[PDB]
Amino acid sequence: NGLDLMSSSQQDTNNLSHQEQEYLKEYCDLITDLKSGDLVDIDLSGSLVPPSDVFIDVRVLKDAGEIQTEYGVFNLIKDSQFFVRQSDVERLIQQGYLQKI
Amino acid sequence: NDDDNTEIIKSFKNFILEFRLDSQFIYRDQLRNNILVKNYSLTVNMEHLIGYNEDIYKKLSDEPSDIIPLFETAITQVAKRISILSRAQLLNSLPTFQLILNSNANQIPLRDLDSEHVSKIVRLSGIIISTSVLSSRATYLSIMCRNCRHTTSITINNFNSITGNTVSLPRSCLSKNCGPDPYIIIHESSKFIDQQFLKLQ
Amino acid sequence: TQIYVSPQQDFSDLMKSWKNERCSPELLPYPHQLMKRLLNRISMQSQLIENISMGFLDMQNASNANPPMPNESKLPLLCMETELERLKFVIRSYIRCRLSKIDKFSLYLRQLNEDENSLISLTDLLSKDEIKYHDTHSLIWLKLVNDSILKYMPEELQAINDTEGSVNMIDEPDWNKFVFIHVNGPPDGKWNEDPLLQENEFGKPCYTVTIPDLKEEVELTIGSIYVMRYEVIRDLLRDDKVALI
Amino acid sequence: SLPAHLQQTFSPEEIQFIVENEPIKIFPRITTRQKIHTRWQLITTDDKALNNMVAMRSTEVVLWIALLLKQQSKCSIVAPQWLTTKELDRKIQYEKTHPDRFSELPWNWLVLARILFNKAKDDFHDPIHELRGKIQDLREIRQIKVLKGLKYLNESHLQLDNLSLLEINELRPFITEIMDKLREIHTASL
Amino acid sequence: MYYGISQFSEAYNKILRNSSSHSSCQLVIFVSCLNIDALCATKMLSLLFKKQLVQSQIVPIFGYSELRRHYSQLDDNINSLLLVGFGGVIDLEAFLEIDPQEYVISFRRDIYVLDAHRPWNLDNIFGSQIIQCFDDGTVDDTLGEQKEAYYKLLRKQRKKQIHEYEGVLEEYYSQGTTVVNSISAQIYSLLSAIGETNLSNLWLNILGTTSLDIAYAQVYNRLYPLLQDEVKRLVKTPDTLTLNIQPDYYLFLLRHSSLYDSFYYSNYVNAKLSLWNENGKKRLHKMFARMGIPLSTAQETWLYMDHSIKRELGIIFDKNLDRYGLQDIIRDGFVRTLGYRGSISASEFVEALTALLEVGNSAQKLTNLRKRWVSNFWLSWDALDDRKVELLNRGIQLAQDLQRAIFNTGVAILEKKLIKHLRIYRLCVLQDGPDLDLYRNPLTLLRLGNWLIECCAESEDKQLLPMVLASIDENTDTYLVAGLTPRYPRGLDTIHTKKPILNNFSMAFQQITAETDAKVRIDNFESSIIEIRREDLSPFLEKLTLSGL
Ligand SMILES: [Zn+2]
Repeated sequence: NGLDLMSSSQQDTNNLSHQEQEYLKEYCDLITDLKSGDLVDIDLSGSLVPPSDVFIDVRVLKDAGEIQTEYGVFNLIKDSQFFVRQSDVERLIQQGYLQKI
Repeated sequence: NDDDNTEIIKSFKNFILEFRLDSQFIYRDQLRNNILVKNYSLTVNMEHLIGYNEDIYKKLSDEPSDIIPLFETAITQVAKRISILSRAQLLNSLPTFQLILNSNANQIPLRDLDSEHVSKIVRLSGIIISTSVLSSRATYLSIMCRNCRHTTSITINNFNSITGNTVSLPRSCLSKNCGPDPYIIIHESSKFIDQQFLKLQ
Repeated sequence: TQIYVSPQQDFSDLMKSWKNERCSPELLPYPHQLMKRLLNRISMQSQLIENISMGFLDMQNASNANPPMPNESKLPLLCMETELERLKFVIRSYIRCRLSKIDKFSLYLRQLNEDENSLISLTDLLSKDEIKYHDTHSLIWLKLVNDSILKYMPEELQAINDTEGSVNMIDEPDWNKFVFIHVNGPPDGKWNEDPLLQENEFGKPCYTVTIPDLKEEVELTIGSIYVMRYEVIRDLLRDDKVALI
Repeated sequence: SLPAHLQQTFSPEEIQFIVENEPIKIFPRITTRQKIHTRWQLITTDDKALNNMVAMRSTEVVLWIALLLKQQSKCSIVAPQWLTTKELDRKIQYEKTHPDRFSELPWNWLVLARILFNKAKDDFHDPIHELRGKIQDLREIRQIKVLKGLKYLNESHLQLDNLSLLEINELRPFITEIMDKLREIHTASL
Repeated sequence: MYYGISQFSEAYNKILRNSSSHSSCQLVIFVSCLNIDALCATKMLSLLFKKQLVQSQIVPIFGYSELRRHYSQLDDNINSLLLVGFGGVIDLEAFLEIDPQEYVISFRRDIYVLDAHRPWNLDNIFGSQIIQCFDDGTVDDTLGEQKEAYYKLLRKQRKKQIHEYEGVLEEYYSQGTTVVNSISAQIYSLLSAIGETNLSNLWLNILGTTSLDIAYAQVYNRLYPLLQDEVKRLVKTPDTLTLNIQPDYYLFLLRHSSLYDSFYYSNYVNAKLSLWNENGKKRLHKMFARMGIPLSTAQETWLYMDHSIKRELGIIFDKNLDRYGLQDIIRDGFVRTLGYRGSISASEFVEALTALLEVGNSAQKLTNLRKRWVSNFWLSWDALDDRKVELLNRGIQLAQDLQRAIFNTGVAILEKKLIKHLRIYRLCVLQDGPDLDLYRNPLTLLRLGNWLIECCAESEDKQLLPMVLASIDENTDTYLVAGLTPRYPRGLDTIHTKKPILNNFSMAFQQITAETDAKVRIDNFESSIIEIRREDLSPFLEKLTLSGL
């Protein structure tokens, strides 16, 4: 998603030259810019697996508090199972907070 | 006499072609991959054999040496069926396929083998100490006579039930007034397999 | 396009264009009007679904009243949202593939654009955001490579667009790459009015293409899958005579 | 998208998607004929059939809508004419009697079969295992014919009149690269 | 009762009226971890709610503290809450400080408690409309007198009525904690009333009902005929799924271990013939010889063991077991077969599940233990489906190992004679020994205690005394103590089965903790299991000796 995700790939990014790091920052700038224009409705950094099913089982991987969604709220209790819509949790799954697709 | 052999071969072929777990026919895929890489062999797990049917396992348990060749020729029949086109009627360089078993029965130590285990399937473990060099064994012999001078072919299976188990040479000729056994072995145009001996301690 | 018979025709054209671009070894033109219609369609459909969902929600939360009947309520909007997700996936894949392609051939298309005799202009093949992407990315990469290495290079060979000496550094697309095709025939329902197709024994209308290197002639019939090099087939593809697979 | 050269061919998921994007016949369980209610009003499918359906009458809907209704109890998928023993028998006979031409079979071969076997296990008239075995036999026979035909690979072109989707997809890279190398050699020689 | 069995479906409908939504998880379920019936009921409910596409979430908990914390974590968006396997015998309102006026709107968020323990709170039933349960059919008949006093008690001569009401309430209380019905049985009754019965539901019902054979044989014998009739009401192609009533025996993994090891480890035969010393083994060998099975043959796997004697095993047992009096080992059970995969039985499957729950994979260590328990529970849950069998073979082998370890420790206990016979209740403490780290699990400790009480019952002693068992974990320096009730011999008539033996240990523990400031921690959903300190154990025990039981 063009955010470099230093909080959670490599941890230090020290194995890259300074010129490479500023190039990476510029590319992240372009990535953020591209989806801000005519294509605002479609996230270019979304998934690439074709949507095949609507309801899937989701099992928690890391603990957090509660997270709101549209018309509801999900509480990320540690090590529980959800029966939720596919098109809601792909962002979390890419973040690594959910498992067992 | 032939009807029992045909029934047994048909049953084994049905087991090979009909066994499936989930959505996979395991043994057919094994045969395909084996034929592709020129490993003419098949591996049977005994638990699958028991689960599919128990009577075939009983027959394999009773008389192993009499039964195994039927299975090892049913395998080659199925392989010819599912690897070569009939083209509405060639090389056919497919020998008899080797059958290899695996099981998980109770181990029996060497010193516990006695007269009650004769002609039975047993499982054991030891240590290997000495290995002999390779040797040749005939499976398809071209046989020629001297007086009548006709050609014949003898097919040899490598399994022995009795100590002899060998038809040395047919008595008399095939139809004049030849000798007892006027036959010779034509060394060219014959098929040979490899054999080795091992010692266990 | 000039007008739509139906949005489903638009969807079919979009899917065919995506398939053609995925396997093509050369950057194809940009179908502006199709996505011009499609983005408006998506926005209007999203507005409608949001409006109806908000209506259900606020009639439910203003008072307990009666919950919506489970039949004819959940499944229709479920279908709408899943179809919208599917279409968004398709468009995203198409756009990302085009972005990668323009990533690969950046210098070649830039050097082509400045050519005055070249009748093809960069404006048609690319969208405006793609143009800004290309130019900004090229400048960024040139700055990086100039700072890292070219600063130490002698005056003779500092340029990264040299086309002299031993090896040229412009990656032209491989026009000869073998591709899988399916002879769809003429888009007309008559499928017999083209001045190009001929006939053989038992009818079998066919097109005759020629390869200059092999000095041969190859026959292509309707309903047959072939494996043919891309160079001899550009015109049939751009005229929608044959569809790649 | 690149993601390790995924920009040159199709993944099996994309093939499954592009196959489920196809129309099929259905046998509905419920009725939603208009009061003479919510409009379906989709954007990539004629909603007229969806709006105008009545129970126990055949109608055509796209595949994934039928699958979704089959996940609920509002559906009854009607199998095509392929998925029966007496048609597969004549098909396998045709392959056996013609050792050079692939039998006539559509692009969606074996994919609709997999999907219907996975989901619509109960609506068939034939036992599932028989059909699965016959389909496996067809797969093996066509695989053998493909290996036989692949022996000769001209540098000019080739004709594969009756290959299905997955069979082309799996073989695309090897064939393409081999002919590319051969063409490069020939062109370099001149 | 609040919800009779004749109205369960109505409550189901209520859920659909309140929780069935599009983009809002409006139903959360709490499950009593470390219990089999709760797991079976949860699986049935998960399948049912996956059918109608009702979004949901499953939450495992271990102790009342976690219940309180997670309830505090809840949000008002949750219209309906489920609790299964606990929370019956305590007042949740006094527990979770529910304000009835806060939730009235109706009372908004409904909570469904579903448990089986019979000494369950009277106020929690008759005083609250926010809390609402599924009676098994107990209030309509048994509580026909207790509710009158509560209704009355919710001019100087009227004190007699107050005294009578107080006496009635006291008489109702001060009783042991028992279980008289299975959760899965009620769930399957609801399923049958609806019309969604199938083979998976029947299998889960059978598992739930047969998990109680060890401790509640009376309940098992009451519930068996319904299962038999239901399974009667409902060429070997590779898709066959057969459920059968085949004879089966009280044998530890008969169809996966050798017959010799099966007899050797079977708890009933152990109790009947004292196999922990030499005479037991001698009698076992005599039994095998008189049967006629060779000692080399009987030590082979059940698959490869001889077919003829496999067929004749029933007749062999019938003709031989009478002399040793073990004929109570033969019973009728259920067998499930899936094509060519093999055969399995309910007892073997539940033992595998129990072992998988036991083994898998100060305050901080306690939290780590309580979280690995939940992880093991979820692993056992995933093991249920038919697409996985590598999570069942492992369970079977671990069950073998755990039974071996339990037998090895029990023989040492009975050899050292650590069982001290006091005036009221027997006592034994595992001060030192091997493999003590395993017994930190309450279910493992209960298994050990079940074997011990079986052994004690199968003797010439004519005294039925409660048993107290303790362990030690040097890391925490605490004693884990569990109270066990006596059990009648299994081969006993039903006339001397008027009432099951109750359990007063929870009441005794709570009274002692209320009257003295011991350093205990009573947080297990099973109220008969507590944790105590090493220095605090002995005086505490003295108190328990001197207190009225
Ligand atoms: Zn002769």
